[PDB]
Amino acid sequence: GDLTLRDYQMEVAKPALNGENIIICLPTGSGKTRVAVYITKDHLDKKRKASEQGKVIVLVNKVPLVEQHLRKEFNPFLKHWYQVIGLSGDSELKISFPEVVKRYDVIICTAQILENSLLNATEESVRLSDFSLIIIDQCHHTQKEGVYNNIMRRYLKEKIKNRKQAKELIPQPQILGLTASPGVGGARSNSKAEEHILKICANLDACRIMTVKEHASQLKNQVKEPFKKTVIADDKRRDPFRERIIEIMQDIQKYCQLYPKSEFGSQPYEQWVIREERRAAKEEKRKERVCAEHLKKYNDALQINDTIRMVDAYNHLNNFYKELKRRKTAESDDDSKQDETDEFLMRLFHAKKKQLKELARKPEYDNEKLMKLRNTLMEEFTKTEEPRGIIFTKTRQSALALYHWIMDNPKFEEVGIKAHFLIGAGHNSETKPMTQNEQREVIDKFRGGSINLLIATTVAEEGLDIKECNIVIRYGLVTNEIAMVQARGRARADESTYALVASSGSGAVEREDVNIFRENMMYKAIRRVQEMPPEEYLNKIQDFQLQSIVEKQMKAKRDQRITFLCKNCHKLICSGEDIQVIENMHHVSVKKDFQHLYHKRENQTNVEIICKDCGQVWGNMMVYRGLDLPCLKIRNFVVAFEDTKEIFKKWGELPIIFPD
RNA sequence: GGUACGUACC
RNA sequence: AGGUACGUACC
Ligand SMILES: Nc1ncnc2c1ncn2[C@@H]1O[C@H](COP(=O)(O)OP(=O)(O)O)[C@@H](O)[C@H]1O
Ligand SMILES: [Mg+2]
Ligand SMILES: [Zn+2]
Repeated sequence: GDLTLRDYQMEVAKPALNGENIIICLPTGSGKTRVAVYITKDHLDKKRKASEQGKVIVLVNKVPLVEQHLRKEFNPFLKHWYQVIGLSGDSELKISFPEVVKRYDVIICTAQILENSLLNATEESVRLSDFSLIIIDQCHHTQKEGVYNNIMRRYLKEKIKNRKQAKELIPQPQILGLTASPGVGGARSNSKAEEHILKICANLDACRIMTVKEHASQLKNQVKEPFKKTVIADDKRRDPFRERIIEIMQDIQKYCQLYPKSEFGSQPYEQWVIREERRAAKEEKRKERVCAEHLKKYNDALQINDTIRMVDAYNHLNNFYKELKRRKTAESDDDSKQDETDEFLMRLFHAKKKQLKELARKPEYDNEKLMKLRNTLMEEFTKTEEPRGIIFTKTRQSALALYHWIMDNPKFEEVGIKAHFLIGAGHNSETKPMTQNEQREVIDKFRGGSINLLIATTVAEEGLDIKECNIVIRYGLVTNEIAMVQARGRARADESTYALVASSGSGAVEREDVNIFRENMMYKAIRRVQEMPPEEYLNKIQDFQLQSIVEKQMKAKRDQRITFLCKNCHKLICSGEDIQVIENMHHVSVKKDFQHLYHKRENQTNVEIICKDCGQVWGNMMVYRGLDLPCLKIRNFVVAFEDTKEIFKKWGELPIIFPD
């Protein structure tokens, strides 16, 4: 096309075109990135005409956004005129970042790529003075100890150094924040809402926060807000699955004599039962910790029964005991593991297994939210010829299980729905992740039409370019005000709707209302900081900027501060001398006859390392320099000090540095 | 692995 | 403040 702005876009851009630092607040679908390109071209064109050094960096918080901002926005309008490049940690150039800065005029990258070069840690580096404009996308993250705020804390530091050089001149970049909502910072009052707006203004060094006002009617025509529903389920159904699981948990509690001060299937129970597992492992109480381990899995089944279907609660238990069968049973290619407690808990499950399995095949006692979800999907997918939608849910397991729920039900396939899950790429969950490539292909199929309905976690709410939806359902999920408006922003087709499906017992309905309340406070707070006089604004911004510098000085001073027993059976296994590190992350035992203390089972290599005497997971085997080496996960051991017994979730939590 | 942010519950 | 869990992300 040709690079022009709409009247509402020009109204918010104007201060940035005159060199002033600003935050631009534009809704989803408004074209915030197109404003960034117009400002980028305008900024550079002026620097050429004035015979000056022009250089722009566009910082993003996700890797796909580097590629996305190149194709859709920056390359089409700047590639023929200026040197443009996209860069991230995933892309492996054979060029140092300092050289990339020297050769290119527009740099789009993830923020940590800039921070890594500013910090150095390991070798003529980059400074913020090298850039004349810094654009921060999703600038509401310019907060607390996030990369955006560390970059901007360096900016504010050099700003104070520049005042000293006047008295005895290092140049400062222009700064442009881009967001839909700066948010409210979890405030429950208007004062704390306004404070949070001023903090974000202070962190980005904004002369003014900027919203569409004059051309507000035009903006309302461009983006249409969806219709709001709240579909509540009172849960007056009988729940024999809950009742029978509770009887099993009560049976297990009597055996070990561990009694809670909390309801079954609740979050305090989960905290209690995990705490009780940790204590029992430290105190060499195998009976107590094994029962607590099983009790947690039954507590998972209850809360699974609350959110998804009872077959998934059953399969959660059934797979756990299938995994126990594999580890505890003696196989070939080996060198009794079953206690009284192990046999007690196993027999208990097999006794109730018949009833639970067949009770789960009766859909009349299945979750009420599932039928509220069904009825919402059915009426909305028949409404339009070529529909599309997203179901937001909390857990990864619920995303997969809802996908199976839709697949094991041909009436959804009959009505035109073709579902697929969409989850995160991290490896800190008990459910397996989708890779960054698998995420990219599902969203490409979603826009193509091959996939019709995403069942997503918070992966789907911010940043990524997802096709306009006719429906977005928040299935029990209520997070913050920013995520709310972002979810509601995905619903921007003709006749689009936004629906909270939830139970009245969960309290998610009430938390949605507080986020609605907070969203209203945010617009009132933005209005007040804009109407604030310059003398009042500048004083308050300097206070926050000054105390933000002190905040990191405190956290800097905060951060400036044996044998291994098996957690289940307490057998002596390693000394502290035996452990060594590979790639400065994976810890490995190097005892000469370590092989005799563990067995191998399949589920850098998919082979578990389990205790010989009790079948407790210790970690996995790995190949490194052509040597089969045992990797020990710290979670599975009671570390014994000789001066006290403790358990750690990470190797970094130990006060011990290990060799190469 | 390391770190950050969000939510709920202590 | 810190802790537990879920979730997401970046290097
Ligand atoms: N001034 C403009 N003229 C023509 N097209 C525009 C203009 N501004 C934005 N667009 C188009 O609208 C789309 C903006 O959508 P999106 O990127 O979802 O906005 P946001 O990132 O603000 O949610 C882009 O694909 C762009 O081509
Ligand atoms: Mg955009
Ligand atoms: Zn053991």
